[PDB]
Amino acid sequence: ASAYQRFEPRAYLRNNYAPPRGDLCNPNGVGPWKLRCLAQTFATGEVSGRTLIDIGSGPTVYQLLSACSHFEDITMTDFLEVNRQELGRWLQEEPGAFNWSMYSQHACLIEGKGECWQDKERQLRARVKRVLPIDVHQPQPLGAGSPAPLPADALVSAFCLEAVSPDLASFQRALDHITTLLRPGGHLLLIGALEESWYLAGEARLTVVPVSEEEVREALVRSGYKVRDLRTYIMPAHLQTGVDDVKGVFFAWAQKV
Amino acid sequence: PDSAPGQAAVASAYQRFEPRAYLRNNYAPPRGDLCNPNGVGPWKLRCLAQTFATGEVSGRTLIDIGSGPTVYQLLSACSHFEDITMTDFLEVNRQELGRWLQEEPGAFNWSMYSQHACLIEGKGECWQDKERQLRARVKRVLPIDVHQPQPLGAGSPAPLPADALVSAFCLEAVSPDLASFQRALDHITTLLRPGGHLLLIGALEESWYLAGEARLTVVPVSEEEVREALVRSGYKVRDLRTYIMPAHLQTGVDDVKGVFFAWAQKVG
Ligand SMILES: Nc1ncnc2c1ncn2[C@@H]1O[C@H](CSCC[C@H](N)C(=O)O)[C@@H](O)[C@H]1O
Ligand SMILES: Nc1ncnc2c1ncn2[C@@H]1O[C@H](CSCC[C@H](N)C(=O)O)[C@@H](O)[C@H]1O
Ligand SMILES: Cn1c(N)nc2ccccc21
Ligand SMILES: Cn1c(N)nc2ccccc21
Repeated sequence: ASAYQRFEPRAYLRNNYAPPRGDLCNPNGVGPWKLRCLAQTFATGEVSGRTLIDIGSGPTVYQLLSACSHFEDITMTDFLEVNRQELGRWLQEEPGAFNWSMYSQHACLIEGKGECWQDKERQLRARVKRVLPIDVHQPQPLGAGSPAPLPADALVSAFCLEAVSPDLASFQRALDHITTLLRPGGHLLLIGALEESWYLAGEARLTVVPVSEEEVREALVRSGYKVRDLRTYIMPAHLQTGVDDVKGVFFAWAQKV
Repeated sequence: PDSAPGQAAVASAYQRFEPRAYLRNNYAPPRGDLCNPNGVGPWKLRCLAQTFATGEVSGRTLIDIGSGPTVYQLLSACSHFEDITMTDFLEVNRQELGRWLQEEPGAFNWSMYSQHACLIEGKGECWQDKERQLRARVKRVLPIDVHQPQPLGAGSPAPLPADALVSAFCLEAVSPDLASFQRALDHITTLLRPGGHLLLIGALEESWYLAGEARLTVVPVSEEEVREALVRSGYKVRDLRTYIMPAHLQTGVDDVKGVFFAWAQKVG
């Protein structure tokens, strides 16, 4: 964890959400694939309710772009103060906020409701009620007296669990911890890196547990979920850039039984 | 009657036309707000998109008539024509297009329109690709006077005859009266091949608009007058739609009551 104290949000954003990984023009790219997974899942109309919590949001909002129109109360979270501040800058439209508009545009494009990207962002900013500290290693990841409405009707989390866990076991426990935040019959949308061991965020060099699709499937099962959907994106050569060693990205739609 | 005087007044008035003021008056918010699906921006784009989506309007060459400083009218068209000719009476408008073509920062920003076109075309295209294709496909930007029997002049560079014509807010805005309008329509029709298509957008019952210092006269026309002119010019009218300007889009930049869209096909 101490490694995360060197984590630079801007370097992370630049490494993963600016070209080439952040060019959304190519439909075969990872950015479009992720947004498409999220969009399609919400378009089924089976993931719904009043409140949602995003786990380990970091400095990113793309993971909620499709979500925000299904949940009137959204709580975003991260372990790091610097990440929560970077979120603030975007949520409050403060100077030097990250430009997510390519992702907003592409989400509007994929969803196919003819919505302008500005309305999309407006709705996201309006529904994100609070940004809270979190530690998925604690049995109560949000603390004891959290301002967050619990239990949530739905969880989202992207690139967090594998990226903060030393090994499979710690990964499984983290999953158990966040699962307690979710109402029975509720939904989890989980995005993660496949077979990754490290990545860079400026001066920070972080350790990642290398996990497979079957390992992810089994963990979800062991945590008491029914796996509704589990998809893999194999990382093409051109998006393997020296900022990490990720091999693929997985998307899992799980329902707490 | 005699047309020269009226046409001379038009030419004179346009010497004060200010492209930036025009762009801001008509293509920046609220008229340029593409978020409201009931707004005039989305309606125009939809009309053009849907028309091209029939697949009935294709060919190799397209001529946009009186482009002015705008490109929105070509956003859906550019997927269907490899060779596009843009045109305008005013050099300053052609320069404005020059800026956009060169992708200069000082150029007007059409990205809201590009994105929206991509949104309704429903092909998952990013707006940067839409724009890159339009820039690639614009082969020339030429002077034009619709009041001349040969609007492009004698021996123009443009591929003639064209397979398709586009024209937005030009004819009525440069014609002193309906007779002049009809002649202008007759003139541009000589540029279209038999069997080719005209997509025409225009103001209904407009008599004036502002472009900075310039205040310009417009012949007020109705939908029925437009239909009859198209028939009179040798077209079969395939589609003619009317958009009624809502009060909140009537901003004192003009006295437009509505916008027409016409899809017409030249007989032959
Ligand atoms: N012990 C812990 N508990 C919960 N989140 C943690 C954590 N240690 C680090 N994090 C956060 O986990 C994130 C991994 S990076 C991914 C962030 C974002 N959700 C994405 O999709 O890009 C970082 O924001 C990091 O600060
Ligand atoms: N005699 C003439 N022949 C052809 N175009 C003319 C003309 N006199 C003025 N114009 C052009 O007619 C245009 C009307 S404004 C409309 C411009 C653009 N097509 C749009 O949709 O906004 C101006 O650009 C003006 O310069
Ligand atoms: C590992 N990883 C993170 N943390 N963000 C990403 C975006 C695209 C591809 C891989 C990514
Ligand atoms: C008359 N007119 C022009 N010339 N451009 C317009 C855009 C929207 C609505 C009306 C318009």
